[PDB]
Amino acid sequence: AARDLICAQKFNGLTVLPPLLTDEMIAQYTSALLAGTITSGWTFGAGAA
Amino acid sequence: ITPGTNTSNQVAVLYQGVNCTEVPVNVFQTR
Ligand SMILES: *[C@@H]1O[C@H](CO)[C@@H](O)[C@H](O)[C@H]1NC(C)=O
Repeated sequence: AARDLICAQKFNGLTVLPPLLTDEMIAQYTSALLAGTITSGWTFGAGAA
Repeated sequence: ITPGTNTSNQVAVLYQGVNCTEVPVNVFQTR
């Protein structure tokens, strides 16, 4: 009975594309950065861990 | 979605925000 107002944009042609990277992938990147920082300090930014 | 025309002339079609069970006017379902 009530339009959610996303449907009006969709019906008039105003759409939103999804992002390429999912939130799971962003969380995996932050987990990798955090684990590398905790385990190896700053040497993983230069060479190996 | 295509490679270059120097490679091949085979394309794929993505229907944006359309459930595959209502696709008509292989088949994979994405977000
Ligand atoms: C398409 O919509 C129906 C509506 O009930 C849903 O059950 C089905 O899962 C949808 N298709 C996909 C691939 O999710």
